[PDB]
Amino acid sequence: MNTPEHMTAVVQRYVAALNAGDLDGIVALFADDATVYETSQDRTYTGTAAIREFYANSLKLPLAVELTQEVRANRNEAAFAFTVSFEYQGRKTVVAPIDHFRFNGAGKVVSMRALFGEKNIHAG
Ligand SMILES: C[C@H](CCC(=O)O)[C@H]1CC[C@H]2[C@@H]3CC[C@@H]4C[C@H](O)CC[C@]4(C)[C@H]3C[C@H](O)[C@]12C
Repeated sequence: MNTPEHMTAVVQRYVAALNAGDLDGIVALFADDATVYETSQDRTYTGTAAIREFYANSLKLPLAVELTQEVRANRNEAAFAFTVSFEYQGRKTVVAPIDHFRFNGAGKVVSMRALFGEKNIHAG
């Protein structure tokens, strides 16, 4: 089962888990054979182990994450605008991505795509 209210809740849980460095909580949102794609290095992580390794690397620094607009959710997809704030290269940094989730019929994320460019990196 997969509704727009459920997909919105999942986006909220994802943001909350990033904020809490809750690695198990992040990975639990994904299907066993899900893909995560990140535009920065143009890499695709397929399946639980690769996804967990990606988020473990991504949590090495404490993250402050928040939605900056309403989630867009319909049928089997959700997209959202947000910020990730952290200390990097000795300065506070804010990255403003848009992510897209596709869900399977069971309400698990089967595909994730994260998109941000150089112009979406901001000093603190
Ligand atoms: C985890 C978020 C967002 C994940 C998502 O898009 O949903 C992303 C957004 C910005 C990303 C960081 C930007 C700077 C760094 C780039 C490195 O080469 C890998 C580690 C760092 C520290 C990255 C870690 C991680 O990948 C972040 C914090």
